[PDB]
Amino acid sequence: KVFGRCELAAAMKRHGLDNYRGYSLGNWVCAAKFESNFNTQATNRNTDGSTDYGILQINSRWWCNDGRTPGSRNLCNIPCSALLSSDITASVNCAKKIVSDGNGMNAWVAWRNRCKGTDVQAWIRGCRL
Ligand SMILES: [Cl-]
Ligand SMILES: [Cl-]
Ligand SMILES: [Cl-]
Ligand SMILES: [Cl-]
Ligand SMILES: [Cl-]
Ligand SMILES: [Cl-]
Ligand SMILES: [Cl-]
Ligand SMILES: [Cl-]
Ligand code: NA
Repeated sequence: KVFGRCELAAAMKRHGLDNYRGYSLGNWVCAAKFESNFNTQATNRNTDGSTDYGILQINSRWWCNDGRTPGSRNLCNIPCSALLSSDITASVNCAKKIVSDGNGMNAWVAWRNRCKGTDVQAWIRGCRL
């Protein structure tokens, strides 16, 4: 599924991501925008052989099992395929663990490079939330 901007903001809020670990909803929408263009089916292979999955491009290196990332962990205890669902629950639950891991949303390099310190409120502006 390709989410609308306000549609995704509303799902993220429903799943308790708005201000999770102090990160406003705008931050999560911004990160999803640049990670996946809001497309739940986004996959991208990394140079190291790991793969990023879903709206927030969660990496098989640590967070999900895809059976093809040697020496990797599955800290969210999910198949990476669960992260491609039109239902964002698994992505949201796993992102909660990732953002709690010590570096906050810096875990998402695109968030650091494209969202951090910007007017992230723009990403939820006009949305009925
Ligand atoms: Cl947009
Ligand atoms: Cl915001
Ligand atoms: Cl596993
Ligand atoms: Cl693996
Ligand atoms: Cl593991
Ligand atoms: Cl699995
Ligand atoms: Cl959903
Ligand atoms: Cl933080
Ligand atoms: Na893995």
